[PDB]
Amino acid sequence: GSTDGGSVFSQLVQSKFITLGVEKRAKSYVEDFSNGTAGALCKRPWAVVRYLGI
Amino acid sequence: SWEDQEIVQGIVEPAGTAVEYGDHTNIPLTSWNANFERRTIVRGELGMMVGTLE
Repeated sequence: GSTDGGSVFSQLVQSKFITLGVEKRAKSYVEDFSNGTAGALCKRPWAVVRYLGI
Repeated sequence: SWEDQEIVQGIVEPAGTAVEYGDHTNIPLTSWNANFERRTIVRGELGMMVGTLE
């Protein structure tokens, strides 16, 4: 009876890879990159069964 | 120029010593200082007078 889509498990990834920037110095240079992720979302915990010790 | 008073000569003493190179070692820097000397200008004058009969 829902209206969301029924996705029991999802991985919300904002961005896999961003090139934040590059800084040039006299003797060296630096680069920085970043990523974003909101972890995993479970909408229906009743639809998951976990066993440990198999 | 003829209608001047002083001649100025500048002397620049530089400064700086090299160090061993290293990628992350801090950069040595060179510098300079300046001194000046002034000498007064002297103007000499000489003329002539000529007559027609002469």
